[PDB]
Amino acid sequence: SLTTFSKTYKPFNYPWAVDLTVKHEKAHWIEDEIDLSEDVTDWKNGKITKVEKEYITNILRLFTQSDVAVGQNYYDQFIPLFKNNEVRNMLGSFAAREGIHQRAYALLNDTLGLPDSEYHAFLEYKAMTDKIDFMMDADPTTRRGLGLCLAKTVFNEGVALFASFAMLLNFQRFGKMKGMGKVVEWSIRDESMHVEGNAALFRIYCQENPYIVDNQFKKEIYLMASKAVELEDKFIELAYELGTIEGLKADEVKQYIRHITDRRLNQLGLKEIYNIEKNPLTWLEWILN
Amino acid sequence: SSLTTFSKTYKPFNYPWAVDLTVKHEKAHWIEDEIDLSEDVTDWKNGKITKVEKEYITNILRLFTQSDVAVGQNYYDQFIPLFKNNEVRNMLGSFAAREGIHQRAYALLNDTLGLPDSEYHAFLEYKAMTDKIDFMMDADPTTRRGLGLCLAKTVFNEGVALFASFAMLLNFQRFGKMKGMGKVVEWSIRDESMHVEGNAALFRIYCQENPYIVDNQFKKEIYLMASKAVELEDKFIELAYELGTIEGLKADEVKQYIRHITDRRLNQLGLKEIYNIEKNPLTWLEWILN
Ligand SMILES: [Cl-]
Repeated sequence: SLTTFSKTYKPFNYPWAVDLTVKHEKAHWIEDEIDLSEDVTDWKNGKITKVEKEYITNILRLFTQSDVAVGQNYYDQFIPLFKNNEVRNMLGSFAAREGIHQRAYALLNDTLGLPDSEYHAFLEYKAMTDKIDFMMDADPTTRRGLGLCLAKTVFNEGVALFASFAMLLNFQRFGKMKGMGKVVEWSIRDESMHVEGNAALFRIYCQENPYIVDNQFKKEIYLMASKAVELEDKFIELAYELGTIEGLKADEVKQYIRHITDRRLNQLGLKEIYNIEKNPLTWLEWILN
Repeated sequence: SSLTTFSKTYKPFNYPWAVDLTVKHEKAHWIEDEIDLSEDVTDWKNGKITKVEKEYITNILRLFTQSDVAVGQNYYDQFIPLFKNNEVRNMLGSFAAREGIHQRAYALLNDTLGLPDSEYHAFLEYKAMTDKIDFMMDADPTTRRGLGLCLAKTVFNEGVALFASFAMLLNFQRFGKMKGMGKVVEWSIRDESMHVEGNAALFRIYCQENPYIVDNQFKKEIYLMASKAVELEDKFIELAYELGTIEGLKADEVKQYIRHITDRRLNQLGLKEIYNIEKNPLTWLEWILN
């Protein structure tokens, strides 16, 4: 099973986990390899407006002040229980990659000379995130609760902060802040693989423990998806209080968040609940693949 | 606050050396698919590798693939659950992920050389002695004292254990043979050297933060770990040289090399040397490890 130490390296019980780990290691990147020189001149020489600067400043402050505990759910919920070698090394590889993201955002903060502060426009989004997480009452000690923890991680990595990612990518859409866009783009490429792995693990985990997939179990996951959309909606509401974004309207970001939330439910093996046919931000589709 | 408490903010760092070492460790990232093994295949088929040299490599690789099947076990089950400090945890998690690349690299060597699987190899007594010692060791990370000893033990596992087989595998590229395999071993040791540096630094910091665990009996248990590590490599060397001789490599200098780096690891843990081998006996191996 997923929860037992491997007897030998081969044959693989979960070959897809090896293949995805190999693909994830090939996408390895480090924060120091990204050219930020043009972002600095973009920032100093008035190419970034005063309102665009507050958006970037407040989003990066939200990034550096949230999810400070890198890989917490990998190290404390999934890795202790999934002892199978190929699955454990997948999860360990995902968790290590999250550390690169945290260093990348810290290097963006410092390269742009952003001042330290505890306050930003999105404190209500962070507090709403912590409240939602407290009410989920994530219990990995039961087979049923571990399944729900896996589904929750798919929304954390595949929906949470994606509204902020679209806003940061709005700059590289027009040739501005391209180094920051590369950080976000490669972060999204990582999270897409993490979502793919955690969702596949979720589907396999439900087959191996079929008595956890009850009528309320599925309903609780649909609630998770709708709570993630409600959370991203709150981010969008707070973000547009700062001013407008060139070529990007609040209503279409909310539709894009609903579109990718339906993708995550499909990846978990559940049905769509918003039925947004096309992603309204087609300039992003290359980065979302 | 301490090594065992979650960080409140990312910066300032409580343990900046751990971030710096993680950054340096991630810059050394490599994947098994990037090493060229084509010339190792021709070396193997076209008689450049003698019958005795094939038995050395075949048996060592079988020992590698059949042991440490659970990658990062001590990281994931002993240290990461307890070291909650962000920068230290991400360091250990980064080390643990890198061990998965080593396992895939050695499996790729096996498959590229078309080596047959069987369960028997020449070092079964060495592996059994290793597993017996660890099983009758009581690795106990749940106590303040035992966690320090767990850290010292990992430093000998990663910095001493199997280094005799590493010298034998690296002896081939010295003569222009099995160079792709040589890269695998060399890049694996470059990783392990960083893991040893981090785990040893963590051990020293952990002893400062829990100073009352450092008694006479505590150090004696660590010095025994060192002497048992040398005894294990000694059994490996005795078993390996029963297969024949190695061109340019004598058993006694391999035994001196193991005693030399065992003293290096004790110094890295902050303890005193017990073998006093002044110079590295294998100057060609220190050079390729830079
Ligand atoms: Cl249960």
